[PDB]
Amino acid sequence: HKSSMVYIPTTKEAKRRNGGILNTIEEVVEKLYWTYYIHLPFYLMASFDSFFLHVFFLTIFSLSFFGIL
Amino acid sequence: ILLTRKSYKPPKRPLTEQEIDELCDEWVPEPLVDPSATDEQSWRVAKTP
Amino acid sequence: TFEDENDQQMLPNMNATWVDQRGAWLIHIVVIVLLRLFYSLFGSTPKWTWTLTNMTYIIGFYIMFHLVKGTPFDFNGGAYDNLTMWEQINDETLYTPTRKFLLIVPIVLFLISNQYYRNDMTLFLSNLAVTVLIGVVPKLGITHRLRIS
Ligand SMILES: CCCCCCCCCCCCC/C=C/[C@@H](O)[C@H](CO)NC(=O)CCCCCCCCCCCCCCCCCCCCCCC
Repeated sequence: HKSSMVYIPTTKEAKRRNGGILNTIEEVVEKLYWTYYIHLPFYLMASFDSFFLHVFFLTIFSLSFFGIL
Repeated sequence: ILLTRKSYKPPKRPLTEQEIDELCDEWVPEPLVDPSATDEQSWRVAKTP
Repeated sequence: TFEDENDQQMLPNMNATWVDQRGAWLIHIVVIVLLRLFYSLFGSTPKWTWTLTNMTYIIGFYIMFHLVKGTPFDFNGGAYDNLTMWEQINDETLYTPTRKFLLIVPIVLFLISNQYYRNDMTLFLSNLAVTVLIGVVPKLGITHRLRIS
C-alpha cells in the first residue's frame, strides 16, 4: 500500500544521518535553555515584555550570586 | 473568634404585600364535607324505621 | 430575582471556582516567601524589608480580590455584574474554610513581621493600620454587598 503522505524523520535519525563531547556540551546547554524557557510564559508575551522579563531575571540572579559570595 | 463561625448563607428578603396577596389567591381549599359518595351510602337514611 | 438566581446556579462560576483546587492555599504562602526574599535581595535594613513585604502583599490582595466588579468573560446576561471576586467565592456563602484561611493569613503575617519594627512606633502604627483596615475589614461578614460613596 502507498499514499501521498510525506513523512518527517525523527531527530535521532537526523543526527544519525548527519553524524566528540562537543555534542554532549551542546545538548546539556540546550536542555538547560529549554528547561528555563518553557516554564515561564514567554510564548504568551510580546517582544518588549519578554526582553524586560529576561533582564529582570538576569539582574536577580546576578545580584543573588554576588551576595552569596 | 473568626475561626469559630459556622458558615451561614446570607439572609433572604421578606415577601411583599402584592406577592402575599397573589399567593393567598392561588390557594384553593376543599369543601367542608365530601359529596362524592353520599348517594351510594344514603340508603341507610332511607331504610330507618 | 428568580431569573437571576437561576442564571447564577445554572453554571459553576469559573471566575471563583479555582480557589478550592489543588494548591492555592500553598501558593499564597509561596508568593509571600518569594516577596520576602526579593526585598531581602534589595539589601536594606530588615524592618524596611518586612514592612515592604506586608504592604505589597496586602495591597496586591486588595486590588485583585476587592477592587474590580464583574467577570473577565461572558458568563450570563449579567448575573455577577455588581460583585467583586471575594463576594463570589463559594457562591455567596460566608465563613467557609477558604474564607477562614484567607482571613487568618494577614494576621499571622503581621505577627511574624511584628518582632522587627517593634522599636519604631511610626512603622508599627502604620503597619497595624494598613493591615487591620485593608486586609480584615473588607473580608468581614457585615461588609458584604455594602456599597457607599
Ligand atoms: C482596573 C484597572 C486598575 C488599574 C491599576 C493597574 C492594576 C492592574 C493589576 C491588577 C489587575 C487585577 C484585576 C482583576 C484580576 C482578577 O480579578 C481577574 C478578574 O477578576 N480574575 C480572573 O481572571 C480569574 C482568576 C484567574 C486566575 C487567578 C489566580 C492566578 C494566580 C493568583 C494566585 C493568588 C496570588 C496570591 C494572592 C494575591 C497576591 C498578590 C501578590 C502581590 C505581589 C505581585 C503583584 C505586585
